[PDB]
Amino acid sequence: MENDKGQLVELYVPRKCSATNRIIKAKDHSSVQINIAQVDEEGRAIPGEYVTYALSGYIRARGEADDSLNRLAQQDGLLKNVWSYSR
Amino acid sequence: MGRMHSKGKGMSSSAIPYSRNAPAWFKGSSDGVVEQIIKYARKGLTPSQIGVLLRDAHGVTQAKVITGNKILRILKSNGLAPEIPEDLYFLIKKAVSVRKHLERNRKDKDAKFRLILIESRIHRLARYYRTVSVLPPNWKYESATASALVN
Amino acid sequence: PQAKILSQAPTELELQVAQAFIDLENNSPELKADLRALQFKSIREIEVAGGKKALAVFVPVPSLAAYHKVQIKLTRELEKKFQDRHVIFLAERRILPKPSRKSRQTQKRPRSRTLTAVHDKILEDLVFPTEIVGKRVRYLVGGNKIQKILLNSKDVQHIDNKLESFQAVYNKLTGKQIVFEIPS
Amino acid sequence: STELTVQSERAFQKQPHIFTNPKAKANRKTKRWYKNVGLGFKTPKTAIEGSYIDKKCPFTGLVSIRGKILTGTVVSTRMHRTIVIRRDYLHYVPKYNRYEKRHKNVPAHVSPAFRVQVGDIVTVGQCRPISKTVRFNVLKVASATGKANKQFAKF
Amino acid sequence: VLVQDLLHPTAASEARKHKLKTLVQSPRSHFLDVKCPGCLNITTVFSHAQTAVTCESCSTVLCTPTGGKAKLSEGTSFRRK
Amino acid sequence: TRTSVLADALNAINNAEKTGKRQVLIRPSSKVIIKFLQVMQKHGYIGEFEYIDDHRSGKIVVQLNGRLNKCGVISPRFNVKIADVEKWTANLLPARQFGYVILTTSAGIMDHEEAHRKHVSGKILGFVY
RNA sequence: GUCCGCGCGCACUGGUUUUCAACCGGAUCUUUCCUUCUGGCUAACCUGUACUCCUUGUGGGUGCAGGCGAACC
Ligand SMILES: [Mg+2]
Ligand SMILES: [Zn+2]
Repeated sequence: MENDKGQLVELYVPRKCSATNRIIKAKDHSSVQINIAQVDEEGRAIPGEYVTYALSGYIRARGEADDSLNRLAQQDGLLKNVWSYSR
Repeated sequence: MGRMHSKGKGMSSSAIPYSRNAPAWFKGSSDGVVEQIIKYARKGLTPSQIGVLLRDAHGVTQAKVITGNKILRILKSNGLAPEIPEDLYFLIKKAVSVRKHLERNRKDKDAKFRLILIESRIHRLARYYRTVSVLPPNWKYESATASALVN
Repeated sequence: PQAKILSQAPTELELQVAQAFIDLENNSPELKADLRALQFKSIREIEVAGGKKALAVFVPVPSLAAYHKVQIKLTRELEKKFQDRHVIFLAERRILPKPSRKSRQTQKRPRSRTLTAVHDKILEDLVFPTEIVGKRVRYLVGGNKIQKILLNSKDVQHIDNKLESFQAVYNKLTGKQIVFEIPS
Repeated sequence: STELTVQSERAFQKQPHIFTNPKAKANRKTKRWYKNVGLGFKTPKTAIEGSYIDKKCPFTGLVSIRGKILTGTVVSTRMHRTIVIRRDYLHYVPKYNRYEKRHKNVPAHVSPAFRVQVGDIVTVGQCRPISKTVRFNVLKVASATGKANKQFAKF
Repeated sequence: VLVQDLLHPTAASEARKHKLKTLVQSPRSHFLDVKCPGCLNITTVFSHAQTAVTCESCSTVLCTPTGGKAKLSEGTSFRRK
Repeated sequence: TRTSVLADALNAINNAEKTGKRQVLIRPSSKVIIKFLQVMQKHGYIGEFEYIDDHRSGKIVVQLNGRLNKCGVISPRFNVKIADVEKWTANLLPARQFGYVILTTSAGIMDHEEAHRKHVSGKILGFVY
């Protein structure tokens, strides 16, 4: 990954899941990069600005992706009490 | 869920509460409960029955919490400990009853199988009690010493 | 009658505490006929953050139950007399060392004498009026252990303001940092 | 042991070259020579006060203790003045990187001074060959009772 | 699932689940103080009482044996204590 | 029966991490499990966890952070010399750049890196990487 | 400091309380003992005595009965 001399020999430093924090393979043909555009006070979606979430293939396959994205939205101040940390 | 002699996995049990100390609503005292336990013991009730009575007819949740000591140790410290441990005595009773039943009629073979099973159970428990020295080391269970301990 | 109910009389602060105790012994019809046959084990003081103090008495473990059966009223009285100092009754304890395998056999020590059970008892009796109903133990990513204690929501009014005082007392006594909590 | 009657057999039983002359009007029972085997081992009082002879005794006899000293659990007592000691241990099989339970039975010669019953643990010591199979001689009966210190129950 | 507070679950979760499955197991039974119609003598009774708990004063049954909680005498008064 | 409590704890953690959870519930919770999990934590393979006293062997609830990929106990606690630890790190760990054979030394339960540095070895518990 | 190919970021010698990270300790005090003593032997200074040799200033010694053992039998 790293040489002695101080250069990154590792190639294409990859992303990870934003829900399970697990790595996303090069050909994980289920992982989705959701983009949510930011919104100002008067109700205009700011162009060229947004927030990103890389949901993994495994969570989508299991079917628990929606709950995970509720959690990410709630913790980042995108939604109000959609998701309860307790159950 | 073990069921050392059946494929069953039942886990019916009792959940002892978190509160180590006595419940706040209890109105008696320790020595009165101890005397009540001693009176029931002198009546001739095995420790489990005494605990059951204290649960039912009185406000004792479990006497270990109230009296600061466990029931059998209370009888033993006051010279009322049975010479046979209560569980082993009841197992003696079951085994001798089944023995007499097979004496009455022969061809009930499932009863014979269950009798062998009970002999297994009693041998296990007797080995345990003999190892921990609660019972004399020359104690056995073959034919008629059983009824002698029963009668 | 000061030095005769203290088992010795250094540290004059506890002499004055016993003097206040005797002044409460004047209140005969309800707080006496039982309160005379009591002793103490060199009461001592512990700093408490915010400019406060925590004065802990120590029981010779004869029948602590006797102190507890009168503990609430006597504690309130000692708090109204003694300003800016929160008083606590503790069970003075002779914890025994763990037997090092190389050390000498000493008629095996009872399990009630161990440091862990001693800490259990001292934290149980640090607040008698409220029963302890839960214990949680967490470890921060920095590896420092923190204990949460769940006290009943009922009977909480008897303390209601003293939680940081017990925090300071326990932290000074044993170094086991605590955070108190009550179910809602 | 001999049952406190060494003089039982067809021959006299005495320590060679130790005696009391009848001409001496001091009347101490018999001169009983004894020795301490070393290694910080306590000679029992009943060895000095005893009347047995036991040529093969480590204290009152002529044998000596040197070399190996082993601790074991007595397993057989039925033979006279000699004992069968079990020794349990583990053999390390390296092909499996594992251990195996194993045991060896060592005969030993026990002095009458010691009271030994099946179940004890005995610290025994090496000695000059006593007989065909015995080469060990009892030194210390450690776990004499264990649970036999207290027998009955009366609160 | 996949994100929970097993340490702070909802009280509904505590109630619904079988005992021995909660974070800490506490028996679902309880103790009650009960008044017999005949004599005013109050008596304490375990919820799943086994043997018929007659008052020590009089031969009046207060609970009857049952697989679960015992069945009362239809006239006595119970209060959760 | 639960012959190896440590094995059950690690089997639960592995199952849940494979499922992709963030929290696990270790049932029997002996102190050796506490030591093992806090070694994991000091090395960061795990997050903020919690002991739950029940007056009966306690319980544990553990927060994950997806870092963990494989746990595992070596249930027959073999004696390992200081010489043979390299054989075990060859046989278990994917590479010597990371990974830790967790074994009990006279100091205590601890990873093989600190075991090598302390120059001490004992019985072997498990492996984490 | 020495030097050596714009320089490696001191290639060879040290200060390292400029902090600083440790990682093993060791000794400490925890309500926390190091097997313990009986004497040697006390090593040594809690000694306490004639005292200051040594700037008035405990920076150090001429020095022995109560006395630290852990420097060793
Ligand atoms: Mg175990
Ligand atoms: Zn009635």
